[PDB]
Amino acid sequence: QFKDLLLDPLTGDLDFGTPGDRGMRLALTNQLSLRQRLYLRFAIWAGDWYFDETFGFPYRTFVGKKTVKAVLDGRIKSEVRQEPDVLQITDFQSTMDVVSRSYKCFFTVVTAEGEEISLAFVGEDEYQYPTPPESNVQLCGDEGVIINFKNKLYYLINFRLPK
Amino acid sequence: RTVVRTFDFELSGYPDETFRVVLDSVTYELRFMWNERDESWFMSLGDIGAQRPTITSKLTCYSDILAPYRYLDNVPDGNLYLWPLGDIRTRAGRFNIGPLKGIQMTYSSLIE
Amino acid sequence: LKDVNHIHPLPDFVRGGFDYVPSDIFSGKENFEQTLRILLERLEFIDQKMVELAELRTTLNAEDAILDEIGRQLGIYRNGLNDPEYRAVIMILTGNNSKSGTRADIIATLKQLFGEDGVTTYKGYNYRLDINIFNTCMEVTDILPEIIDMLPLVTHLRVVENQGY
Amino acid sequence: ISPAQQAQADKRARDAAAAKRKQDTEVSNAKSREDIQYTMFVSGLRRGRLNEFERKNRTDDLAILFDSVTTHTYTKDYNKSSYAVESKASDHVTTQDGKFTFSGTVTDSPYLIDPRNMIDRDTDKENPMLARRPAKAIEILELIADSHQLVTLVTEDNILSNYVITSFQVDRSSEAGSSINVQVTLEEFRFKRTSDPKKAKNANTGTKQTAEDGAVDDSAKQKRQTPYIGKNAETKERWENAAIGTTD
Amino acid sequence: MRAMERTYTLVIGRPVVIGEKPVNIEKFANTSKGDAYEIKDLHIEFNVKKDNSKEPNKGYVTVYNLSDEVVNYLSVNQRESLAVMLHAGYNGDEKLIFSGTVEYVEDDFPEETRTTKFILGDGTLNLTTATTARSYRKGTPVNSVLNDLIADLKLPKGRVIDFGNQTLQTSMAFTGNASQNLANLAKNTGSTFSVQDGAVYWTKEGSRFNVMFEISEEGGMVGTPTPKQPSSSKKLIKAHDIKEDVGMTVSTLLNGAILPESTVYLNTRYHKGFYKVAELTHRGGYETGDWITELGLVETRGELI
Amino acid sequence: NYGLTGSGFNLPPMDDLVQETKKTFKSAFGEDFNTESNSVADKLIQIFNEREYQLWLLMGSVYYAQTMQGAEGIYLDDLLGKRGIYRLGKTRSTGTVVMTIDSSVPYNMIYSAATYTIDTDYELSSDVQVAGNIVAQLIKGTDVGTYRLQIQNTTDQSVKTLSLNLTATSGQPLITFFGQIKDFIVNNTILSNQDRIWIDSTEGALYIGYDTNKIMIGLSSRVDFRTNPMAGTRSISMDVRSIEPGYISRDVHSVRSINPTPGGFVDIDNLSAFIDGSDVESDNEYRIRAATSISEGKATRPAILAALLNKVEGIEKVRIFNNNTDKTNSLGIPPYRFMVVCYGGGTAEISQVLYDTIATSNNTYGDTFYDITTDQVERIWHTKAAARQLAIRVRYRGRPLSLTEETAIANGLATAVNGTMIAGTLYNVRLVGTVMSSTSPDTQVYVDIKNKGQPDSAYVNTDVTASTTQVLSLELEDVIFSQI
Amino acid sequence: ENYGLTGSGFNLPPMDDLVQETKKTFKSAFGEDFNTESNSVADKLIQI
Repeated sequence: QFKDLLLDPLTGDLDFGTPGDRGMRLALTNQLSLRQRLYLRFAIWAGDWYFDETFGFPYRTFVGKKTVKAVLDGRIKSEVRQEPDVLQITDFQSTMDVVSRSYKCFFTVVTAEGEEISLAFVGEDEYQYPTPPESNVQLCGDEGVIINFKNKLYYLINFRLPK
Repeated sequence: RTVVRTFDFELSGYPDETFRVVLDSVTYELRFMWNERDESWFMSLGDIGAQRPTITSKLTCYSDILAPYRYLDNVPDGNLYLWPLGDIRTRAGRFNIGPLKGIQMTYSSLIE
Repeated sequence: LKDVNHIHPLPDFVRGGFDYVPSDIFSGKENFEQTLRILLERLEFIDQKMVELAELRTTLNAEDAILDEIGRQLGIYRNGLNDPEYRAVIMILTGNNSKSGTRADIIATLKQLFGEDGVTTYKGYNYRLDINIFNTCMEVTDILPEIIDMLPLVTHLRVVENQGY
Repeated sequence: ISPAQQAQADKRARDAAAAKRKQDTEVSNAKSREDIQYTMFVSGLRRGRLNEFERKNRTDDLAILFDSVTTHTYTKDYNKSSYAVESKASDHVTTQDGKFTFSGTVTDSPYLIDPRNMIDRDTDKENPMLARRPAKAIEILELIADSHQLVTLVTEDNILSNYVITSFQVDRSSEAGSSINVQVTLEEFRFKRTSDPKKAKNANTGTKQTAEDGAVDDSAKQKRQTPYIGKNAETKERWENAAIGTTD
Repeated sequence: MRAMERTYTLVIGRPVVIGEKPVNIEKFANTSKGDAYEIKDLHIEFNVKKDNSKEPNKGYVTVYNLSDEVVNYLSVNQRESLAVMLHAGYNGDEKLIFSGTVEYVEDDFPEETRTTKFILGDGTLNLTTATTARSYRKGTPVNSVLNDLIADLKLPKGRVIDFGNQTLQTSMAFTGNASQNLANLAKNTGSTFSVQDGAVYWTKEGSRFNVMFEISEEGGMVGTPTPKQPSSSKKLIKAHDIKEDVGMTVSTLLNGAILPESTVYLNTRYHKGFYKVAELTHRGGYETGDWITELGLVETRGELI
Repeated sequence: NYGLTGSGFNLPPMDDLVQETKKTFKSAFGEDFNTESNSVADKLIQIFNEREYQLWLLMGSVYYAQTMQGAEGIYLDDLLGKRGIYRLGKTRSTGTVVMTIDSSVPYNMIYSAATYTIDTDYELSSDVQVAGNIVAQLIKGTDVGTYRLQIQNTTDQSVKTLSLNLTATSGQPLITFFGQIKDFIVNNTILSNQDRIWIDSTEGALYIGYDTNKIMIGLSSRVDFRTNPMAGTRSISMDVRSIEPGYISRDVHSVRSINPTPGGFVDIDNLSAFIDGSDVESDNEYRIRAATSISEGKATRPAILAALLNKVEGIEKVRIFNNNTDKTNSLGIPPYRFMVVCYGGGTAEISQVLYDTIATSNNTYGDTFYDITTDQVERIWHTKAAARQLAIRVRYRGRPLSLTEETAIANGLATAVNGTMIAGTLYNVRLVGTVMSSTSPDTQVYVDIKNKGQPDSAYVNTDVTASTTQVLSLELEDVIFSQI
Repeated sequence: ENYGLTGSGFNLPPMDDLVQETKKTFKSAFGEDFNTESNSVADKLIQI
């Protein structure tokens, strides 16, 4: 439920929205929040962000060196579980090509969805305060009491005659 | 009647919280009970170790809780109010009470 | 999406509690159910009357037998008024406490007694004011004393009542 | 010295500090969620204990199976007054916490790789030794002990619950290469919010002071008051200052 | 699944300065920099005794391997009285357990481990320096004398039981420390006076206040209650009769929401009934040691004030 | 213990009731009766008990329904109904908009109210005519020939005409022509307008109702003005309301479109935030309004004085007079009619404010009127003070004052524009003090005052007093200095 | 340009105006069709 500015999954810029409803949006669904929380966590190289030297991933250890596939997978699979709301990891297809020296892995992560605790900070309210009456209706009655009775009588006259 | 803010409250949401607070150099004990059907907090105020609470009332927003009770030697003379930090239409809830949860329960004391 | 007034009869009160029979152990025995139903259904009546004890005490629906109590607290005694208009006077006098007797204001108070189109007001140069009534639903002579009270200190007033235009 | 070393001492401090943020963070979240329940299967399995082994899923009721368990022992203790009693005064005895210990092994050449075991979450089917199974077990073992989980033991005869790990040992001797010997010790735990109001009981919190960094606590710490976001500044403004005033 | 583990917090604030109004240790927590020096995850050993008597409640504390900056901040202010608060509980909340001034502080750092020491006093400065000079004539209502002397002491009034329409029988004069004079008025009128965690408590001996606390195996009791005499000596008796003279002892897991003048209900299998509280002792060893509280109870025979 | 006590209404938990009723059962059948877990009586009693918890909670809720705190929904109205305050229903947003129009759109053309929508939820408040609603004008570049100028006097109702020839299309002749137009306009309306019109000689363009940064800020009020050769681009002001009642808000520069585009349209935009509409009134703001009713004063002389000064885009000065004794009195007034004098408040906008007058107080006297719909429609009256400009001469003995140093003195005499209607007396001593104040300290000084246009013999020292409907005025260029 | 020391004195901009051109220039980079009304997420950020 971690709120934050929404990042476009397709381009990487802020998700200002479609041309018909351009604006700014907050990440509300846990899925969207977790997506960008993993994306930033993996995209920032370790130590390259000032104000926090411990954040990021240490790509320099592996890239450019002769490395064992098994060791890399452990670190990749470990960084994911640093988020407190990750249920499990389903599958992991780690493959390496020696000709091009490229490495490419696949996997998915499962996360549940929570409640909103309070709507005070977001948009709307859930209550239905009453509407003041109109004109002399309060002190003298209402005509609808006649209309509903007339309709009931008419529908009952309709019911008895077979159709 | 000049008044200055001097204390703020927070609630953990437990339905039968009870704790002691100090206001205007005097000490009091407070009890908060959650009502299911009426979804509202019931507050009881009394002296430390008192047999029965001195005041019991229902909490609501923008209502002076102590207004009709500033004539007793054991009741604070300040002002106790609940007002929201977010949208003005939000009413007091269970978990939304606190300095940043949405509702600011506050006590303020007159200047003497 | 939800009503703010939580004072309502509990929906489906009876079937609740029966839901607390552990594992249908007694259900379908027709001997324990009747004993439990007979006791629970008594609370139904009490639960229902808890509302009227609060609903009926409001000034809108208060009956004359207790409406007098509401009026007594405000100093508005029954005198010779009857129930339908005794309610009106209570509203009129109470509403007077936040008024200034302006032309727009006067129309608003008369609005609650004669519907939307039942009243009109002419104005005159030398303090003259006129009130017209088209759809009165109550006898006006007994209401008249209040109709004077919410007017400026120096008003000159005429009152004419008729049915329709 | 030279600036070249200052750019080197920082690296020594930065990388070393990053280690705590990894290990120290994992235990924090592992304690922040009580839903997960760990279990261990020491022997027992094939004598009908499979009835409850199949209940374990891969998300909440995690299960651990060792490649082999050599011995496990269970023991309880009691004590009594060493002085003659006055006479029946049978209350002169106390019960201690029962202890449980066992020895096991994890090998690079497993014979059974049932995926239900949490050790084999993502182990390769055809190359068990590249999966580095012994390293997988240790990573799991430290996290369970560090977070102080109440483990449940399923044994040959009985079932034990509310047991915490107090010590374990790992070694790689010259003999039995490509495997690790593991020892564990556990003891009983005599353990004794969002809650139903019907179950609530009167509680206490003692004396309390100004709560959290509020509009008043900020003044105490000399912090500047938080500006108000102007969603609406027409209604509250006339009333807020007149009735609540300002901290000053 | 977790275990049930201990937690605590210790805070150090600005020097305490007495003025012309009641002293509240709460407002001195913040340091000139703002946030105070908080110490959470360091092995700590403390002992805090409380009572209902003239003397203030004092507590001892020890901390191992403190950072040099914090020790430096205490090397300074050695002429001054820093305000300190202590909290304890179980991993979900921490109740105030002591608040006062640092009377003493010393550091010994032999080889491997430094060990800081503290001695804290609950209102020691006020109780030992508040002078008074008052007098009254025959006929003065005693209820007026009591209020006059307490206001001099400059402390918040936790709870007081006025005397009613009592009047002085002889002229009276009071000087010296206000606390000493009040403690003398206690003897001749059957009233108990004692300051605690900054609150002034004036009650009447023999009588007691509801069941504010219940003790049972569910309430984390530790062992069965045992009868222990409330004083180390016996007085001659005619055999005011209303006075104390009996008591019991109980132990429980640490719980700071208890005070000497409170009332407790004892729900055990042998002993059952209501008792006053007379003494408290809080002990604690974070990494190793007990985390319990000991209560000395006293039987009551007066009216239910 | 938990029912009605001396300190309000309390609430019991479930367990206390359970224990009490179990004790009752124990007493019923001795200490041997079983009541825990396995007893059928236990299953009946526990199930029975939980329901009365609901009854107790509802009863507790009922009690607070008749107290200053705890009232909600319908019950809240009754409590505050005793004090004559009622909730507000659905409301419609209201506001004003302006749009620029092409040079070719004729003056007399009138926009149909029911054939346009500003945006998805806004429509014209009522019918609008181009003439008489010009708020700002821009003239630039392309405009030789003969030109006619028309303007309706803002104090009288006599149309004024001016005749000029544009012999040249640029240069000093064009500058002089623009200056003549400026002098023509400023002599009517209000002097505050001249501060908002100037000529940019570098570009040879004339700006009406703009600021130095070329932002349309508008004149002091809607007016009528025409040129027989319709040059430049004109701007008008419209009144807009929302289609359906509800909640909606718009900012200072939000409105940007019109669905059916009228011919000659140029642009459209806001000038100030709209009075946003609201949904059904909620409890919190209901209590807030109930709390702040103290300042709500009306139908009194101080109240009417305060209201005018805080409800008009102008109204620099205001004063009232009374005549209520059987006769017209010295000042020409009907026997029982009030008199209100204002300055720079417009006609329609100020007229609406006058609905705070005491009912049955005739008022309705003056030289200008307007009609307002209540339903019935009624007419109100008032007047606008006629400004009178003064000419001031300053003589002194001392060092000669340098150019650009007299600016402080000239602006210092701005106090002369602060005189009140009728009761305005210069107190030349005050002027002497001011002229000696807005300068560095330091021999002799005198002040002479006369009406504009009079010969130099009219200079005097005695103080001047405003007429019944006149108010003092002064221009910066009408100050002179002499050394002695 | 009309802000700060100016020889004739010192000029201070009020709270409201600074928002106005900030939104205006901010709007210029994304066109008119860009929500910036009250309580909108973008507006909330600008105010801070």
